[PDB]
Amino acid sequence: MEIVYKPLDIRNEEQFASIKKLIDADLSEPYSIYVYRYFLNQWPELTYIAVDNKSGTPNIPIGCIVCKMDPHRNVRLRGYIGMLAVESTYRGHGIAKKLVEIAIDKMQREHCDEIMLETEVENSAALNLYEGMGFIRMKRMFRYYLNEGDAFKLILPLT
Amino acid sequence: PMEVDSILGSLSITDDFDQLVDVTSLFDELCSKLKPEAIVKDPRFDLFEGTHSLEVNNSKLDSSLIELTAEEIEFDVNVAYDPPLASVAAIADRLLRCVISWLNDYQTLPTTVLSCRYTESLLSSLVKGTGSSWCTGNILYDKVLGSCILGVCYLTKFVQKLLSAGIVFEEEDLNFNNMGFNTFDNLPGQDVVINSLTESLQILEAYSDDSLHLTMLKHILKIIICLVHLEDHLTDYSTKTSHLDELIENANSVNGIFPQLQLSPPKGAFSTYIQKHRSNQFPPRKITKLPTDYSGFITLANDVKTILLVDKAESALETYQFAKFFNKLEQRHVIARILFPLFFIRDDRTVLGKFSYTQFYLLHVKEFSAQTPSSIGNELIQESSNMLLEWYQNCSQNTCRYRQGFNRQLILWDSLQAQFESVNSQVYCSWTYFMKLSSMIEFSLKGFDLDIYKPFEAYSMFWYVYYLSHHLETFLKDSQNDIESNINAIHSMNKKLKKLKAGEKKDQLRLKYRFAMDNEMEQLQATKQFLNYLLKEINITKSLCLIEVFQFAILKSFGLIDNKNSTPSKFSNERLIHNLRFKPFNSIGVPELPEYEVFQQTLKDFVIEEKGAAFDIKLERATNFIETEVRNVVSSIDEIMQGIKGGDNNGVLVTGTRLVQELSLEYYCKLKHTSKALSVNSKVIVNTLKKNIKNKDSHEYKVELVHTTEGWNYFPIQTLRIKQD
Amino acid sequence: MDILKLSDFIGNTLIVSLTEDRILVGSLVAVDAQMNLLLDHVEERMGSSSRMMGLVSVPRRSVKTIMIDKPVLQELT
Ligand SMILES: CC(C)(COP(=O)(O)OP(=O)(O)OC[C@H]1O[C@@H](n2cnc3c(N)ncnc32)[C@H](O)[C@@H]1OP(=O)(O)O)[C@@H](O)C(=O)NCCC(=O)NCCS
Ligand SMILES: [Cl-]
Ligand SMILES: [Cl-]
Ligand SMILES: [Cl-]
Ligand SMILES: [Cl-]
Ligand SMILES: [Cl-]
Ligand SMILES: [Cl-]
Ligand SMILES: [Cl-]
Ligand SMILES: [Cl-]
Repeated sequence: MEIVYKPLDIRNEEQFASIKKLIDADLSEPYSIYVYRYFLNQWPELTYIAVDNKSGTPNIPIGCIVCKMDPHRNVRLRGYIGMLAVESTYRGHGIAKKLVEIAIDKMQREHCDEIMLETEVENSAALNLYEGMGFIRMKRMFRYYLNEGDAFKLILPLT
Repeated sequence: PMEVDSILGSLSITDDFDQLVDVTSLFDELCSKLKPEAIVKDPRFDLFEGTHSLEVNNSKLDSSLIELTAEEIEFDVNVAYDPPLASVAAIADRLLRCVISWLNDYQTLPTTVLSCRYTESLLSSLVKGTGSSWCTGNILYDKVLGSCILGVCYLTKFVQKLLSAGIVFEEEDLNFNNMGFNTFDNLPGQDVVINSLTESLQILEAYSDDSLHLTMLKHILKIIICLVHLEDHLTDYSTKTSHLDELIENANSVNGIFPQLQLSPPKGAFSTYIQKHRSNQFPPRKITKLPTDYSGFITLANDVKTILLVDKAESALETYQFAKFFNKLEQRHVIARILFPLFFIRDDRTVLGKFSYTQFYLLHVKEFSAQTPSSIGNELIQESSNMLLEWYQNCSQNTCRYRQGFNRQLILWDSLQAQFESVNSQVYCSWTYFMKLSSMIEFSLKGFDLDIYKPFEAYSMFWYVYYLSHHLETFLKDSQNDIESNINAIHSMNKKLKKLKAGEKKDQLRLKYRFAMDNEMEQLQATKQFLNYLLKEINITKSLCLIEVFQFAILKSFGLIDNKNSTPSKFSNERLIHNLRFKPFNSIGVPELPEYEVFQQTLKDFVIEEKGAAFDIKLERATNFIETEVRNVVSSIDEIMQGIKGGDNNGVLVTGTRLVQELSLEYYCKLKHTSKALSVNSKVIVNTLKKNIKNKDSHEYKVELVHTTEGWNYFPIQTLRIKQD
Repeated sequence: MDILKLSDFIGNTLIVSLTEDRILVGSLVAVDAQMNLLLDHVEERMGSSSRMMGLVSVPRRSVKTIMIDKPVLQELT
């Protein structure tokens, strides 16, 4: 295993489709193409993929993260993590942690004041990853994910 | 398709268009020139709007690809399936359990009530105008079942009116995706609906043969009649409990009937058909498993019955405590939660039909301060009255929104208090302060119930609430001292009278004294005994927070926890994380949010940095305080519970819990359990860690905020647990 | 004289037939480089039946054909 992390190439249609395939598998209710278009075409520099260079398919992405950033209120830039997926065979190797680190590092260099995400209250794996990075729970949303349960809103202050 | 109208309709699909030109080839050529990153769109348009779009030829996002069985595809409402009685009852039973799944289990309207083909059929004829929509020639399907569908359809329309009031948040507390159904005034009135159900009852009673299925269908019909009567509590503000009691009895009767018989509705009677063919802007959604019994109707009836009790209130404190406890122990049914503010704040702009908004507000100030304030239509009083009503409505929100509602309140109470202060209106300024500081405390402790705070943040939050509780206790202490001075002033008049002899000056002193006793003394005594209860309540809160703080300091003294994130991270710092947590209280002037350095220094005073024998002596003082203070807390809770059981006329405590007596007792019982568990847990921690130091190969522990099953989880137990792998 | 552009088509009702015998009529909200379409106020027509589906995205493979009424087409020019 020789995992390589790289930014999204918007000109690569095949890279675009592999990301959508990878993210849609884990979602109970998938995203349309224009959900993906909204993130990747407007913020191409905030999407990252992870590839296994020593695998049989080196160019295929086995993990990915999708982000955006927009002014919040009027005076602060809020980074947002909308999508995070790691292939089932590659779980438990620190790939997701590295993808979150490289994305947050990019948004910090783009002068984001804070990072925001939502996740399930029952997603222990996601809570451990984020809270161990400094995220804290700022809100609980009632049945945000319907029958999957409530959500936590996590914020990591950078400034 | 093999059907006739489908074949002929294909010819007329493009008839509405005079002329059509194929543009496929042009679109591709133009798209080829475009760059991969490019998107052609309206400049005004925001691509975020496209994130809620459907996608054709995607099973999970395309409603047209829903797979249906032949029974689902070809189900006909006009066919009377066999056996009719067994099938009509099964249909009616499933519809009622669909209602429970809708309202009690928060399932969508399309997959519950709208999944029934008869409801879809009945609603469609009402939209056009105006007798059941379908005719089978059988009396059970056409009259009995037709009445059932009308009853449920009348119910959903009433639910729609409740949601229109904006009391709760749609698609969170209650889903109303009615797939574009507007019945205007075509749906009949309440009298017609009950008569239709009553006529069907008389039909059922006429039947000579007695079957288990018939008995259930008789009860099913009576249940629907009760649900149709739910609107009486708003149209007439009725407090009568007859139809609610009948709903409970009928639900219990059916629950015992369930195991004895078997119900199988006609295949295709309930399906995802309406999602596939009716106008639908949403993705397909599977039908969720329905409740097995009718216990959900029992919960609905009891929750609504609790709502109606507030009409019996005779004081501001009785309404206040009703709002504090009626939805506190567990979340009430959404219908009851919507019903309460609509029942509490009525159509004639009155509260409970007794007082106006400003009269209701001045009642709270009078009971808290024991003062009649000598303009009318004052803007500050008007604003404060609206703020108080919003406070009551927030109590009816779900367990998450309840905490969120205080965010808005804390900054508005603060601004209100500063505006009273600038005009030197100190009585209203004082009552505003009590509400704000109480809300700050309630907002903070509620975060533990929602598991918002991580274990390392437990010291910051618990010590902050301790700090807030200390200022609230100081303020309430001064308030009671001022009340005592006024009481003693009246008492001293009586002393002065005894020393006097008959004269004109004694006449005047007796006149002043009798006025005070007749108009002031009784309220002063009640406020004194009320403030006595508040002081005991707030000292319990203060003691519990302090106990938690000591528990945290003991864990940190053993090296098991820190007041910051243990995991090192490059991106943020601990001061930024601390300020984010306390950001809601940053703009409140009094009491000022302590600076970050005060939080750190206070912890250092609590933490035992000593080692060896010195450590053991300091640790023993901390554990002895936890055990000692828990017992004092238990004694204080016991005195409060005795006061609740005895009533407000015993002369020592005034709790105003007459309407929520059982619930307030149940709450303090849960609080007493948490208190005992805090003491028991402290002993376990100390016994465990002393043994652990001795062992070089000690276990690696983590601290978790554990909820006590029968306790009150504003104060979770800081529990050790072995970290595994 | 003036070449037609995709910008001119934005905001104009289109008639889009899918691979199956269903027709989508909706206002063109956006189009991307791979001819993925986003349509608003979409009416789905299948044989006799008609229904509304709101905001729908139509991928390239799923598009059988795209047609516009001639009157509107001559205005855009
Ligand atoms: C969460 C997810 C991305 C992790 O995949 P991964 O590549 O194996 O993640 P990592 O190996 O980098 O995990 C690093 C840290 O995250 C936590 N973590 C990962 N798996 C965990 C698990 N079963 N249980 C608890 N914590 C876990 C741990 O803190 C872990 O550190 P540790 O070694 O001390 O236990 C994966 O489950 C996934 O694909 N989720 C998709 C849906 C989702 O959760 N989205 C997040 C909302 S934006
Ligand atoms: Cl690839
Ligand atoms: Cl069925
Ligand atoms: Cl009060
Ligand atoms: Cl009182
Ligand atoms: Cl005033
Ligand atoms: Cl007296
Ligand atoms: Cl008493
Ligand atoms: Cl022990």
